[PDB]
Amino acid sequence: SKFRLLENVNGVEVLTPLNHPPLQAWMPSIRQCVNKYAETHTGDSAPVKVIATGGQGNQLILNYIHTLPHSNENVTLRIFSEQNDLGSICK
Repeated sequence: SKFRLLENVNGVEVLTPLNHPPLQAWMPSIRQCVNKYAETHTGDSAPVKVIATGGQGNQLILNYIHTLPHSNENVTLRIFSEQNDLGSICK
C-alpha cells in the first residue's frame, strides 16, 4: 500500500501504487481532471491526493482523497482515453 508520486499537480499529489504499470501517457488527461475538480473543491475542500490506477486499456480510475473532515467529498471517478467529458466527469 505504498505509493509513488507521478506528479504534484497544483498542490494535489497524483499517486499510484509503487509497482503499478506506467501511467505517463495519461498525464494530460489527469492534469485536466485535477484542474476541473479544483473548480468545485477549493480551500479546505481541495483534495490532498488523487490515486491513479488502471489505464492499461482505455479506462483510468482516479480516487480523489480529501482531508478527513471533508472525506464525504472523496470520490472514485473513471475517465476514458478517447471520450472527452472531463469537464463534467471531473466536475
